[PDB]
Amino acid sequence: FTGPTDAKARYMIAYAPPGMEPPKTPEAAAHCIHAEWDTGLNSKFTFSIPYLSAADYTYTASDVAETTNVQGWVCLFQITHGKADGDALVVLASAGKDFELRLPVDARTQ
Amino acid sequence: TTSAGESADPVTATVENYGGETQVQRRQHTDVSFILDRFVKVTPKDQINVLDLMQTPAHTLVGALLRTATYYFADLEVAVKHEGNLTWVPNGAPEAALDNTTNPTAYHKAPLTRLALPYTAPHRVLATVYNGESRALPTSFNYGAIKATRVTELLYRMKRAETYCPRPLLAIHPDQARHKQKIVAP
Amino acid sequence: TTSAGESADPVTATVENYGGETQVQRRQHTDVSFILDRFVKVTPKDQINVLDLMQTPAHTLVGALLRTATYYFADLEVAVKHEGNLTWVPNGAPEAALDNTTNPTAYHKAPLTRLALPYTAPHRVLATVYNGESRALPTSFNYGAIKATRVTELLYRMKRAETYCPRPLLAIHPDQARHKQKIVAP
Amino acid sequence: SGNTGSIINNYYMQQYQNSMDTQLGDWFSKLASSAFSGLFGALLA
Amino acid sequence: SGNTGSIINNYYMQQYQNSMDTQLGDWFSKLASSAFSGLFGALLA
Amino acid sequence: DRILTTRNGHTTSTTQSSVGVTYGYATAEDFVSGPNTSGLETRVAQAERFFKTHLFDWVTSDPFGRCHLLELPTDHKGVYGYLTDSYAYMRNGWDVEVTAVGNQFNGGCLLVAMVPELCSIQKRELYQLTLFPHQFINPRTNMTAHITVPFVGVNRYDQYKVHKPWTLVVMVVAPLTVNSEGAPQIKVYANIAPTNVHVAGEFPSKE
Amino acid sequence: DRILTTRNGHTTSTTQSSVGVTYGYATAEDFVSGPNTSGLETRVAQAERFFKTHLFDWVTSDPFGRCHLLELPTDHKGVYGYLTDSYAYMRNGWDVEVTAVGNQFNGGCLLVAMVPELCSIQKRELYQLTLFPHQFINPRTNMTAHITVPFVGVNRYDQYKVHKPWTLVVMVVAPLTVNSEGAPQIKVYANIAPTNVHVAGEFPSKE
Repeated sequence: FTGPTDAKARYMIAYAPPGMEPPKTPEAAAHCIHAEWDTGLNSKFTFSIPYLSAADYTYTASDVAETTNVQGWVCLFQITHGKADGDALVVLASAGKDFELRLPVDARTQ
Repeated sequence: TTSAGESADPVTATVENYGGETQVQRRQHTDVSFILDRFVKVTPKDQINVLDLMQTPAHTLVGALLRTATYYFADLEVAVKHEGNLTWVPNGAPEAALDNTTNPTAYHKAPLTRLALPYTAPHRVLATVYNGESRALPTSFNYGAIKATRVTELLYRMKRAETYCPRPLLAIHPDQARHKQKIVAP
Repeated sequence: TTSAGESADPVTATVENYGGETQVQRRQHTDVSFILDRFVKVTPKDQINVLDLMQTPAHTLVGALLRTATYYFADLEVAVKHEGNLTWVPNGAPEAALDNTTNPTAYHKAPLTRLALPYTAPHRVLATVYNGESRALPTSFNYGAIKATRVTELLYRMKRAETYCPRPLLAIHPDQARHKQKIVAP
Repeated sequence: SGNTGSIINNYYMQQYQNSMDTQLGDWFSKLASSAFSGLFGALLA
Repeated sequence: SGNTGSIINNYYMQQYQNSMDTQLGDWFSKLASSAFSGLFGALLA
Repeated sequence: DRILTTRNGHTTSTTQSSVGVTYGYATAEDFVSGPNTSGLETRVAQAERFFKTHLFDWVTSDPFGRCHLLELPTDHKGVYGYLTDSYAYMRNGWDVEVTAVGNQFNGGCLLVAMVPELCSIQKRELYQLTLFPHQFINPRTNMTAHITVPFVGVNRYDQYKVHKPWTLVVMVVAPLTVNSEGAPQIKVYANIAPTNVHVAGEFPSKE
Repeated sequence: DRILTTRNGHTTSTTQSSVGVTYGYATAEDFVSGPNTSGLETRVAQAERFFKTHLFDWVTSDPFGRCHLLELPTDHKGVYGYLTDSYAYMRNGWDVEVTAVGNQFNGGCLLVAMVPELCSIQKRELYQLTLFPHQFINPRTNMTAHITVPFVGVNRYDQYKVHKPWTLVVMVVAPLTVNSEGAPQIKVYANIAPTNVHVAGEFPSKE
């Protein structure tokens, strides 16, 4: 979070597994693996997206046939905010301790 | 896992934070020495070919992946399909040398010649990029040059590769929410 | 050897029951790992060939015998006769990959290429049948895909094969009391 | 082991030959061996 | 070592195979391992 | 007197013709907490309890082969049914108990088998149905079969909304005979219970 | 820096203004398996996890006393809601976390209390509301209250379909002031989680 010292907000981040429509509201998403924080002296907040799949690995690429999203969704909500309007929440992504890639392939990929 | 935002200290947050249990990682396939050790097909000049690594197409695996390092080191290993004899002159050798057979020439044999070349550049480490010039990379940064009556296929392979200071690497930019390419299917 | 009928406990009855003496069995030839380890000829698509094991004809030895398992595991080993270079992309790779030579391509050599492939499917064990759908077996269940300018002959060979939960297997149904096929004779 | 049969040790590592298995944390044989045999009977000479 | 994989020792010396390195007179791994984890928080049950 | 009284949760189910349980495939459920779920799996014990369901009428005109298939898990209105609608991945064994109470003057028998992955069945392969974890129900002897099977499949956990790994399959092997004193028909019911049910990753609310 | 990160099941809820949890009435849940249930009670852990709900807008025109009551358990679409529809008796504590994120230039405060048995409230008795397990939310200091209470009541277990033993009650004690830089309004949400939920005696299916 990167708002002014007088803006404040709560955010949420659920993870909805595949096989149902993703949530449209935080009340609904509350029933997922969510975690929810608020802006303070500490500006950053990290949250691991859990690995959950019936298989042991999961494809890195989408198939042109499949559109229903096989791995499920992440949804970032905004519970409340306090004179925070127009303030940015910059987001970044990395590997966890246990993230791992496998079977190299040159798939054109520019 | 809250933390201070500007610090740029690494903050990994395990799934333990919400119950849950970190699993076992195995990362052999994304080891640099491993992933870079494959043959990559460069499009040759008909006759004289400097053996630059930057000649590799920047989209290809070995291409784009080598480009993440700003400095690298490897021994090379070219596999080239040609007519006539193939002649490799070291690094920093007059191009007129490419004619004298005493230089490590390899006589023709079906259906390709495969030979390992030593790192031979006068710098400690080569570079994928060089701000002497804001293409346009010092001529000294090479593995030598090959010549044949006609080189047709030419393939580079990095051995022992070491890599230093990672530069960005970038996927193909999708238009739809998923880059929905057609996956191999039974 | 009388017993209770509905129990479905195994009841083997030896010839001892009427005098007589059980002999020595040797069963090496009907071991799964053994019997499945042979080359079996699949009829190829001209160019792109997914390496499914279900592509094997269900009458053939390796065919029909693999089909008794509902779940199996093996490492593959294809022997393919082709023109041009042959290129095998792993499992779950865009079909567009089949063009990039950096993927384990094998250059042409008379008179067939024979190479061993690792089990590479994201499931623990593949299946010969799958009731997600009451053909029509998940696209994920494969060993990868090969492509050449023209594959002509293609042969699968299971290595290390493991097999789980036997499903029925069925002989050719005779009309006469004996299926009186013509036996090799001197 | 299977349908392999050479006395010389294999040239390639092992990880480069097969895929390497991974433990985490047979039946029909048992089942066959467990087969009851002989007689429920009170046998006579 | 890399993407090599044979059990037999190599036929050529070593100096004739690779170029030989020379000492005179790793980071990102450390960096990754140094990653702070868990909580700045005073956790509750 | 071959009594056997099972129970699952707060239910039970005595029987005085047991002939005994058959365990199919494995006599104990294997590893459950695997790498694929990040340790977010959890057991839901309250799901494990019996539920009844009718199968068919075994009518005296049924020839050999007249088979009926029941894929599992089925339409289930209780807790185990709700789980299915509120978690994405789950695994459980089954513990099946088919009854066909006729009378001891009836003849002929049914075979009851649990077959993994069964999208319908060829006629000729019914002859080898005894390859799967089975039991006979022959009215002159017993009225009930009892079979227990572990969770099987290509994956540690399943998505039941798209995949039903087991089918219960009751088959007529010798036709029923009413004779003088036997029942005119026999209805066949199943009394099934999930076992060692685990679940992972909860769906957002139905809203 | 007064951080506090709760979690319940696989949910969490950090806060950087904690001021700390208040435990009301008892700092640990008493005996659960009593004589009245014959040992047929069972814990349902999966119920214990947070759920959000809006309370009110704290508008600058709200005078003192403007109270809002939330009886519990409420309309709840998830697991804990299903339990209520599939077991006759149950008991659980609560673990409540009311937030009212304004800004530190707002003034005035709310009081948040968990009151047992509250069918609406007399005005004069709002003055003694601090008898119940409470906490203040004063924007110059904190944004969140946090209160934990045990299961209470005349009975070891309850029938929630006919009796709601707790009410959450948020009250305005000093009115909000927007001043120059404070928020124009403040919406107030609750983030509630059942705790140590036990259940007994399952209803027949909805058929």
